[PDB]
Amino acid sequence: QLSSKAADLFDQYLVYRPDWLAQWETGHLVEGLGEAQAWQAPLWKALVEYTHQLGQPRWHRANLYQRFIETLESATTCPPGLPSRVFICGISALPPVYLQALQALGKHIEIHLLFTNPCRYYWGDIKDVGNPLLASWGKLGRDYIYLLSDLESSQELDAFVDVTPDNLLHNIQSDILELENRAVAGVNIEEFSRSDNKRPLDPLDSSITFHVCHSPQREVEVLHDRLLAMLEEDPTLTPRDIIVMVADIDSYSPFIQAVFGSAPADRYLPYAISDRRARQSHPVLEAFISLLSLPDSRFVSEDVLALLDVPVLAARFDITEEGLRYLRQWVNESGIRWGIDDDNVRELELPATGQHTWRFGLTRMLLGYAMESAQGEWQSVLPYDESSGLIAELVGHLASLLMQLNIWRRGLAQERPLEEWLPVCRDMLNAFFLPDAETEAAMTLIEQQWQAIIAEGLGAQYGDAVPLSLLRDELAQRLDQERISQRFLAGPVNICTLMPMRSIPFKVVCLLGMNDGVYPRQLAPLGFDLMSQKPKRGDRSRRDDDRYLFLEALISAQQKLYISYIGRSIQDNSERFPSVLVQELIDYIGQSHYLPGDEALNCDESEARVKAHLTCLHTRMPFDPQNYQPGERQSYAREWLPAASQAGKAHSEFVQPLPFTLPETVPLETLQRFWAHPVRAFFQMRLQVNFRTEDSEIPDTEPFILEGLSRYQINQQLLNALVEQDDAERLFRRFRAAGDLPYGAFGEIFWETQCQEMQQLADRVIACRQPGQSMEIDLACNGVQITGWLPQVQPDGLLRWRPSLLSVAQGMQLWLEHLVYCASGGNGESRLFLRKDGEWRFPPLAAEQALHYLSQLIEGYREGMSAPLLVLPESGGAWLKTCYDAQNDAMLDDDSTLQKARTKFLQAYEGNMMVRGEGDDIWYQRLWRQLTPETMEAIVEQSQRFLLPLFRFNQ
Amino acid sequence: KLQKQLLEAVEHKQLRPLDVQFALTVAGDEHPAVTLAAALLSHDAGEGHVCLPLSRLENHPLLATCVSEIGELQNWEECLLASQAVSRGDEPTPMILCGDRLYLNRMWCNERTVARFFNEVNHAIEVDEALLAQTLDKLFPVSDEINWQKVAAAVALTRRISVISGGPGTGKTTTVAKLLAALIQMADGERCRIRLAAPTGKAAARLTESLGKALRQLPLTDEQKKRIPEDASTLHRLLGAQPGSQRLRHHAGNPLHLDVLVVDEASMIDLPMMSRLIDALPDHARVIFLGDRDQLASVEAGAVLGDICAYANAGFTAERARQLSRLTGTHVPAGTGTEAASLRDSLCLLQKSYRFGSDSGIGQLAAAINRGDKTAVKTVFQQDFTDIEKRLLQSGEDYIAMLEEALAGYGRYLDLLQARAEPDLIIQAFNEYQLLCALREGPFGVAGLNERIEQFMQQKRKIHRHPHSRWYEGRPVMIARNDSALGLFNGDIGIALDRGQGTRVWFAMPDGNIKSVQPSRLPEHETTWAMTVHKSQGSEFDHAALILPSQRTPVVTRELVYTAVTRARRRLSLYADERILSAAIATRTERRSGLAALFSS
Amino acid sequence: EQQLIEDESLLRYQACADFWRRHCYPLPREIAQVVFETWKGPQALLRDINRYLQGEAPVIKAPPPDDETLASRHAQIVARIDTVKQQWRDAVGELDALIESSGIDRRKFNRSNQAKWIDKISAWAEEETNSYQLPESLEKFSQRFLEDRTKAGGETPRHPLFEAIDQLLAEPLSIRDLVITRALAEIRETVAREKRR
Amino acid sequence: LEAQEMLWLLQAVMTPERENTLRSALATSMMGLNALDIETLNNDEHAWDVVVEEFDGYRQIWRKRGVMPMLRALMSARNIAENLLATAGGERRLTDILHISELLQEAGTQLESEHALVRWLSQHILEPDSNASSQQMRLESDKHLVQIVTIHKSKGLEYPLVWLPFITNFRVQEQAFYHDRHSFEAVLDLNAAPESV
Amino acid sequence: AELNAKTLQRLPGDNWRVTSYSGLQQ
DNA sequence: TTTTTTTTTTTTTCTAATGCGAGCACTGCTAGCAGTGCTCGCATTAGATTT
Ligand SMILES: [Mg+2]
Repeated sequence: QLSSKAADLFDQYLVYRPDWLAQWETGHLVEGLGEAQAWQAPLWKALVEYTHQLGQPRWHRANLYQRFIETLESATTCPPGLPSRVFICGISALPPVYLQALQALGKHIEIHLLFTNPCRYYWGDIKDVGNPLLASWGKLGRDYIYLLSDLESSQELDAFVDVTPDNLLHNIQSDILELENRAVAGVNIEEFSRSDNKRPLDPLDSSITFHVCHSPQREVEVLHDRLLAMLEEDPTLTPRDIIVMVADIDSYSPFIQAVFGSAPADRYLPYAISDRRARQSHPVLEAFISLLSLPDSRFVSEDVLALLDVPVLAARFDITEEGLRYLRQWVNESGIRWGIDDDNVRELELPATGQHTWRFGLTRMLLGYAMESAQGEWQSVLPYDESSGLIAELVGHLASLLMQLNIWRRGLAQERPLEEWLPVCRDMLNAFFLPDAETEAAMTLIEQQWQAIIAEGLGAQYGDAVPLSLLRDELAQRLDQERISQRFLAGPVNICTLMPMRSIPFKVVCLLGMNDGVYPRQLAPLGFDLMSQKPKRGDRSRRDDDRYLFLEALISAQQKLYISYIGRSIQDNSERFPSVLVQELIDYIGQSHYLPGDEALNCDESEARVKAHLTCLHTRMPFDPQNYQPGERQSYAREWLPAASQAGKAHSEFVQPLPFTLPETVPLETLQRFWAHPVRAFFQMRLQVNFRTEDSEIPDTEPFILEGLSRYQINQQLLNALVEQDDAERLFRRFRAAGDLPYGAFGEIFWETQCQEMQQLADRVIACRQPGQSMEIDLACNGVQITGWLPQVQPDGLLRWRPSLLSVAQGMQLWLEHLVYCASGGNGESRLFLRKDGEWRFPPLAAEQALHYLSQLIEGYREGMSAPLLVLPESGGAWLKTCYDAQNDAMLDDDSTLQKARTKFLQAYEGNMMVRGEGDDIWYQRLWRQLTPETMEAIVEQSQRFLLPLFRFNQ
Repeated sequence: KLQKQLLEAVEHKQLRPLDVQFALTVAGDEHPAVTLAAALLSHDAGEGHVCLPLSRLENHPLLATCVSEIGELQNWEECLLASQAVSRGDEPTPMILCGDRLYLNRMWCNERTVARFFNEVNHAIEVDEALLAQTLDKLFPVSDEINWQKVAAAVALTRRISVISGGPGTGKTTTVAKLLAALIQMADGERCRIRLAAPTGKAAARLTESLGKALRQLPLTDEQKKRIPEDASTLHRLLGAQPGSQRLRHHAGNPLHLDVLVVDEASMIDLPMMSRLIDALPDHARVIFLGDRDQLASVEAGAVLGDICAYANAGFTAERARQLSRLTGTHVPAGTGTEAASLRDSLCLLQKSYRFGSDSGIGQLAAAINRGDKTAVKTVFQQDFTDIEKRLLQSGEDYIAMLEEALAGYGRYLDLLQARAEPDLIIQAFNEYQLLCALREGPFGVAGLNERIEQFMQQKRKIHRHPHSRWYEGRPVMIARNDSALGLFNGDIGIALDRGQGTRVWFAMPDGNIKSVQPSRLPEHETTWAMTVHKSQGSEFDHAALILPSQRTPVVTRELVYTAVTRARRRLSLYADERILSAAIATRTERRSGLAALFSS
Repeated sequence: EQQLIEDESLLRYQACADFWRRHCYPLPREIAQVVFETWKGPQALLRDINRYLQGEAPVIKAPPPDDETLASRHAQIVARIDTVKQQWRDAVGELDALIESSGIDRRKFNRSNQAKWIDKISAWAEEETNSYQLPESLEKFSQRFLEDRTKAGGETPRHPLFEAIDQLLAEPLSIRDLVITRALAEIRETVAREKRR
Repeated sequence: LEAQEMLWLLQAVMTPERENTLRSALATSMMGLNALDIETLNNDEHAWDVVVEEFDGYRQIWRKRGVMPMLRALMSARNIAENLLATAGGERRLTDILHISELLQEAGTQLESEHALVRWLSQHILEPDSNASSQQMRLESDKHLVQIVTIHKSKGLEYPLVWLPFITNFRVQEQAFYHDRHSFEAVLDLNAAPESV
Repeated sequence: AELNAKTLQRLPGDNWRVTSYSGLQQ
């Protein structure tokens, strides 16, 4: 980076400062210069001599200038081969040395300089300039005209065109051209009182208009309507005449594109965006750049799948798009987290574990292809059962990719000389990529830029080795430096940034994003540059360039000038500010004009009134009715007209009574699935609406702790093993081989704690467990036949166990199974032993009461299929547990208990910060966005009616 | 080591990369003999073979190349079993060395499961001989000679597990209807839960329709007609196979709630699904299999129906012959010798085809191809048969003649199209002629043949086509996947036409009604001017035209040509070289499995 | 040319997980028990030191020696607990006679509670010192506890074992400070290095 | 929830062939259908076909003109904006919908594939980045709003009428991090010594 | 109050363009 | 080198602090017993910030 910066400095010195280099080559110092010269003068010298040792040509332009000028100065006749005449058009800035060379060259051949001069009279170092808008923004042109005037052998004729002040814009342009000042300061009291000194401004006049918007979206949306109005107003106007200039085109590109694309056919305006970053094939470039960083990468699964996203890299290993849907879940489930192999893990100085690496996952999938997981571990690795059929061929392709990813990640590590880096890019491209009609252009561009970098390096004869991190970071910077401006004047309206030395007259000139800080654009000098210490005339800087571009844009506008900027932030409703240029412009406008009828007002009041009349404050939203009121500010988009008119109807209540007829046969699984979640059942079963949320992303790192469904499944396996009195050590080895448990001793500690916690419940279950078999359920209730199967029906009763906390839903499921068992006819009690000594116990019941409660449940199911059954088994369960009294078999009424039950219901519904509440659910959000007390009362009533027998018969 | 050598085989497209990776990982750094053995085993298992006999490991060209590295081994068994990657089943290892063969650990378990299910699990169920004979006599009138359908019915009623093999148009569905009728009529008071399954949704719907229409004709009481199965399902839906995971709703612990099960088109049943189905059956369920042994083998690795029916050639057991003679009231021939009594008795073969007579050219050609005799095939071609045709296809000028003949083949359909007829007749007409090609792409293939036929219909005025539209009226399509919402299955054809309300695709549902679907509603589909022989299974066309490519590919085999021949109802045409057809018929498909040894020992 | 990142949460968590992998993984199961009791994993470990990671590092009062590893601290604490257990083992019988003879209010110190506490402390002392957990009854047998509850102007039971228990329970026994210091240094170093990279 | 509804909408538009995804997108609150509407629409084939057709046309618009044009056409045809403004509270809903649409356009410009945008949206829904400035929720309305502001963010500001509903509420600091009264240096005590506390 | 959006009497023209032989042939 | 299938859900913090209930030793009042002072144990409830 230091070499690059110093090279840029020396290039600038060559162009602008030849005397310095002439002195430095001899070895002397320039007097009265910057402090950094002490280390810059020798280096430059040490460069010249260096390039003489290699034998390269000595000549550079700095020494060549004087010899070139002296040759033509003393030449008696014209040298052969020179062109007849030259034109210099559109260039308002040249270095003084180029002007000296062209002056010396003018003798033999004629040179015509076309200089767009905004002012008629001599305005460079006038013998502050007369006009304020010219003095402020004319630094770039003052030096140029001062240089042009100093030419000895120059014959110049002035060809100006007078401007008639019939408009505000034409008034400003005439003030600039005639080099006169119109603003009234108001020094005299007589001058300050009357406002007649200013110029009359027509109210209908709209040549110059300033517009305040909220967001860039709103800004472009207002610009589109204003352009449509300008086109409709003037028949002679055409789209190509309009130009739209932005501070940074890449920031406004998506908004410009969306706004100008959303227009309907009758309202369509053709547009063309210029100077936008050239992005011919983004994904191939990005994939290759990522491939170059292989040695440093940790090879997270998501990163490799991001490489496989590229269709070319997948086609190379014949991995189809459909196979990627499989390889996603395979990578996720097998346990691949990070690291390509054990060696890569050790290279990062982290302890080699042997699990959760691409090698581990690949071995797991291959073993699962060979051996079923039911067999067991082979080399402390559990085979992955999923990839078992012909589809497993995908593995062979994936394992073929990683192998390559291995080889290259070892090849690119070592530093190499430049000439050894030449075949790397081509080999990598042809190995990793299979080209196509579209990608070939990008691949050729990649090879061309890589070859150009290495060619410059070899031409400089760089001996020492170069790391890949250098060439990668050079190629990345070189690939995005390209810009595509070939559609500048194609015919549609031109969208493009403000570029210096491009000043073309247009009828309509629009400027966007004039916020303070965005424009002008600031690029500070390097800080050790000697030019910026003692500047001279002709030195170029970005600030002066932008300040002069703003003047060029004003001068080139022939009919209408449009200026916009963000006034208030849409997010925070803060206050932004316009650029200092826009501020000086509006100040001069308001100080030089007065609206009709304000003659009596003083200078400041009429100035503020004019400034408020020209500045337009647009609404924050498009559907604001102010847009559609009749006037000049009226919009053209009729899509937001019904919204502004407030003519839409509100969303009716989602709940609607639907017809339903109970069939003759209802499977027991249907009732169970319904009562698990009655609202979700109406959504999924009645009208078949399923709200499938997106699956979870692959975890970043290997399991450190276990929580949620992971530890729930582990506890379920462990419990089902302990109740069978099976060996737990086998299950521990199996889980450790699968990689689910944490590494090493922590896995054993977790397993021991879980073993104790599950052993308590296993002892409780074994105390009552008896050998039982399943049975068939054929039943009749309320003219409806129920057919089902009940598993594990032992002579004692229905025994169930789950490693979960005590919840009402499980009690409801057990109650349904218990009612089915009793009504079917049996002598037994139902038990459920949940974690932390949770117990749901139901004593036996007679056939009649069983059928009665089952008929009640079926009626509830029918009502649910008709309209959504508002029964929240958790919150309503809390309310009913608070209100109900088991001793008296009656629910309490006193208002204190009611308040306590409401508090309990709200706590269960909303939930704490740590645990999500019952209310946070996709199905409940659909029915209501916010819980109302009336809905609460309805929920309480229904939940009480349906859940009363559970708490009544629970013991 | 041998890794660098195995890297070369992938370049020559002899060894899959999966095989190389599996060998490198599992075999590891053992003797290169073990690595090579593992690579060859993985290759053979990928190509469809179940096992790998050690005799095969004796000098694949890669083995000849690696003879130098592996050196000379006095016993391959010793070297292999020495490594950890190979065992005899005592400890879980990726590879298993059983007898003289090698197995993948997954394949060995499935093989053993199928073997023990077909040998020991099945039993002989006993019923009254007089009552069963009376029922069958009421079902089958002719007692003058041996009726193979009656023998098959007796077999399926006697044994728990039975398989019935026969060619297309041999009356399989009718026999199954008679069987199920006699079964229901036999058990009056006991509950009989009948289940019908097929490996494909299309075959499932065909089985529903055929079994329904067959059982409705046979005289039954309202009690019996209440036990008729409602619908037939797929094997996956039967076992409740989840889409993503391999977990089954009905595992070994949770058996199926069935009394009798009927699996149609067992030829497509592969070994893994066979084992997984076997695992979910209870001990009282009677299973019936249907399929043609000569039909093209299943997709995935394995061949069950073929390996089973291989023993049917031996014949019935001595005592079983007399038993069936006593049951059917006729004389049943006896197979000589005793090799495996259970398997030989559980198999029946239907040798009579009611559809096409023996004198018809199609049957003689199918028999000659099944026998593998090229001279017989050429003799059948030379004989004066009006329903078989052959055209030489070597030069493109013969390809153009084939296209000209396909023109006349689709003639009636094209005329009914340009005459603005109703979609019902158009669909009924479209199934009269069909092209069957082996490959998918290239000059001879669905992808190429569709484009060529469309260009030929654009050259001669038959059907107007728009380039941008892509949905010109008249184009036939076939569905790629199953769709439950629209009620249309994979492998079902439809005709795109404009009846006036809009361009819509018309399908023929099994109930005879026609259903119109919008082009947007349609799932993945493809133009069906020519079908592959694989996807043509189950279908039946009035005029079929087979196209075999000039080159030599492992796809063209004996069973493929056999299926393509049996595809046609009345008229069959072939387009192939004289030498290529003979070379294909001469080579029989083999998938090496230990079943041949297991059933004998 | 420098880049700006506003959120360093990912880099910080990755450095913490790297520290956990390097240090907590090799540990034997017995030190692993003590580490697991304090923090379940790197997520919980980052939660304690998140505030201290941001900004300037905080001076730690009484920092552990630079060479003290985790095993050294574990052995030191195990030795202290072993000494206390042995002193209890030797004086398991004299304490009853000492308490009965000396004058202390038995309303505050019930005989049944005393016997239960003695039994629990004996069972704990005979238990192998796998973990740093101490029974609550040791708080009852501390010299300060006995001195707090005694007859006005009466003999107070005093034994060297009581003074040892008082000295032991004076300060908690834990590896927390050492692990926190090591992590606070290593995670910061790692984050700075990765950001420089 | 508007993010999830927009995801469902895009997911249906991408593949209108699947009835489940289309029905899921239709039944969102954003569309505003009732239960009787969905019931009748699941039975009549013509209405379902018309919906499929309009979604297929939205897919064509989405392929040709980009993202924002498709969502704009959808809002216009379904009258989403008008109905949301009519419904009580729907103004915030519509603002969030517009904001998500702008973000989707910005992210779809860079991503060339149409499916990559759905992948990006699902990814962002899974792990929302609160620290992101662009993802900050915009102001609901430009009308008069009661400004709830934290005490730290109110430094140097000015407010005519001020409320402090919970000024009395406090917390006791458990952690031991202080400053030495002599050296004036930040001191963290990894031990819970009560002096530090 | 009554609200009405404006309409466009004169349609903008995209006749003007710059093309090569390839665009004309296409 | 050819290809078949299938749709559903599962979990939820931890530490701490108190209120009461049961048991017990002491002790004062009229040797036992009621009060009292105390203490341990189980269940119940509360709370966890700020650019
Ligand atoms: Mg201030």
